[PDB]
Amino acid sequence: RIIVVALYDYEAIHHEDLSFQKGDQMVVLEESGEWWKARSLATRKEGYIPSNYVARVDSLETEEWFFKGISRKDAERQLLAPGNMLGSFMIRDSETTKGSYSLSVRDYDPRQGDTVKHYKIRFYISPRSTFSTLQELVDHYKKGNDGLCQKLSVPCMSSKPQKPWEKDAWEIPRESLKLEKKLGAGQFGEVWMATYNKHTKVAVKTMKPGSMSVEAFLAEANVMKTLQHDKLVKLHAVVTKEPIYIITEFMAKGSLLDFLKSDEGSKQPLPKLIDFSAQIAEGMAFIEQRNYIHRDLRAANILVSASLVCKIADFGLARVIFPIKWTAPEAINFGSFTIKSDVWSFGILLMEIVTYGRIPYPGMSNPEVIRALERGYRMPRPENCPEELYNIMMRCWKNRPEERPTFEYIQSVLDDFYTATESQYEEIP
Ligand SMILES: Nc1ncnc2c1c(-c1ccc(Oc3ccccc3)cc1)cn2C1CCCC1
Ligand SMILES: [Ca+2]
Ligand SMILES: [Cl-]
Repeated sequence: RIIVVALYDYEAIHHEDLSFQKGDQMVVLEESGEWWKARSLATRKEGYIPSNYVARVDSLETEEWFFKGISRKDAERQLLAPGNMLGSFMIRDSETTKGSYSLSVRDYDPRQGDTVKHYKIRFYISPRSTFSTLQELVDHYKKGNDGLCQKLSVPCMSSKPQKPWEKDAWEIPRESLKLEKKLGAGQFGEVWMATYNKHTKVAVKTMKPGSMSVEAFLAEANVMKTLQHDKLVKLHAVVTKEPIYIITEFMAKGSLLDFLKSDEGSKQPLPKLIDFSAQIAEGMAFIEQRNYIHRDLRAANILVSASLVCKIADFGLARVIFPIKWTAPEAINFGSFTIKSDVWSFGILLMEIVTYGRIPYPGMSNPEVIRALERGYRMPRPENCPEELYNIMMRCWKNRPEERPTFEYIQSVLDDFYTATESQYEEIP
């Protein structure tokens, strides 16, 4: 008899899903993936619930201060999100010491500003203070800082998870959609803000009938679908009849390119710009890990969420279909696209980010650029760009692909650009 508990409020919007409130307990009847069958103890109704909107009762995930599967760097982004304060904290699974936990606390450093420190847990952080529940631990450091950089305020502001997409609805009939606003148009099709079945806001990329084979595309989209990561735009659905529509999560702030050239983007200081590029390299290290290739990495193909999360779009799309200024020389001269020619692209994108969306090689024609690279010319370091950031770009732009670093390596550098390794975690007497 498995009882679970609602972590958030949820309105049913389908045929057989249940409505419930934060606090409602439910009897799990079946665990079918993203949707589970359950019985609400509040309504006595049997139906479907999003499996990620609940956890087992008295389990750690029930706890406001607890965050499952969150990385040191993402923990750090969540505690620096609006609505937090000094002392804002959380406890999460540790990445390095697997099966163990860590505490992350919001701080103000004299030199650095608002930061987030991290401590390990073994339960104790320190010998002079042992506890038997993490809840025990938490209240102690809420009651004055027995060592820490700050005393524990209130738990981290939590996001509400995305609704899982309707069950068995990878292929949808065109009729389920209303394409309400054209967001972008181009050579290959359009992008629209849309609504699915009157309940869900989505984006749709409408593809113009092309090369093409629908059966060859649909085979690629199945692959695209399996590439699931916080830093890739999520594919929800596809309309299989020409013209093909691709349905994805909507991204409130549109493209990174358009966002950087906006007023809100102009206010973004360098460390945030870097954070962006680190988010992207994370997404790219994933793609690299899956032995996939992007083939069109640039700011136009990064999307931005309302809460400034950067997401990779159009991955592997180009295989199925003139940005030579983002294109590695071996991709231009021989059509040899690899994860390494993506690295090259990432370099240009990095320069794009730091110059708030400015066009690469400003005032240079595509041919002018190609000849320039042949002489070994590269874009010069802009004003606001730190030397070490510029060095990463130069490494991305090695003539030899194999001398270009990995995204895994790039991610690890970008991620900790302002933190010395020894300073990633804290020491406590
Ligand atoms: N999902 C989106 N949300 C908001 N704006 C979007 C998108 C998307 C989007 C939607 C679907 C899509 O389709 C794929 C996603 C991943 C992999 C392959 C195709 C790609 C981009 C584009 N834009 C454009 C509009 C003009 C500038 C930015
Ligand atoms: Ca420096
Ligand atoms: Cl019951």
